[PDB]
Amino acid sequence: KALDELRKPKFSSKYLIQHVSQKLIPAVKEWEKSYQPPVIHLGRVLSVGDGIARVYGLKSVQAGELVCFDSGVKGMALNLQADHVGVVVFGNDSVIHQG
Amino acid sequence: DIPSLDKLVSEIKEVVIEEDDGLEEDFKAEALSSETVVLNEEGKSVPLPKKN
Repeated sequence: KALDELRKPKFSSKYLIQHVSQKLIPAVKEWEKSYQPPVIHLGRVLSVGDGIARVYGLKSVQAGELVCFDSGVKGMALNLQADHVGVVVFGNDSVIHQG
Repeated sequence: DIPSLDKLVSEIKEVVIEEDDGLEEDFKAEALSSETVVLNEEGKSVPLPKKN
């Protein structure tokens, strides 16, 4: 049987649903008129907790660059991973949410 | 072979103490923004938006 090659999915990432959402929601015919979140100098929080926010996007952020959350609390982009940024938080993470 | 003690305090050169420490006489400052300055999507240093 050749179908058992594709039995278990071999994932090369963890935030895959955040990439396929960037291509499936503009396929909706109402939603091509710039209904898109930006990734170059902005970021979306994926996970918060214990003062570590994992941030989707921020494609041009530098290692050790100070970032700011929209809540006003600042952070430091410390891990630059292949699909997210690990941001340590310079305050309380109670005011940071997912998204 | 030694002098007297009342004279030796007049021997030593009294160095000049200025008590003004010379700090800001060369210092080129920079104005601190109280509000956080972030980057928009063009990369321009804008204030942090009031969208929370």
